[PDB]
Amino acid sequence: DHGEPGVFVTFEERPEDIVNNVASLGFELDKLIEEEKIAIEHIAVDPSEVAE
Amino acid sequence: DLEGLFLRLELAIDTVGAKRVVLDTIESLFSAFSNPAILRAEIRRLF
Repeated sequence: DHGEPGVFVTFEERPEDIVNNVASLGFELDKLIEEEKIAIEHIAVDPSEVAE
Repeated sequence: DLEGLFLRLELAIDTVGAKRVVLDTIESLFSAFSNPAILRAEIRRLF
């Protein structure tokens, strides 16, 4: 509505999980992230077989 | 501490072609050696 782009920073859940969560609310977050009006970013300490 | 549980669980899952799983009293298995992050990471990997 107000033309202010934004970014999402998730620290415990998948970007896919966030989009799926807001799906039922009629929010086309998938469309926004693929149209580059919004962004998602997941950040976690250790991936695997390495110290946190 | 991780691979063994994963292996036994996968063996049983493939046995019964599991489409449903129950984990009861998994609290106890959260007993490493006074290391907090190791158990959290193991939980996340299992899920």
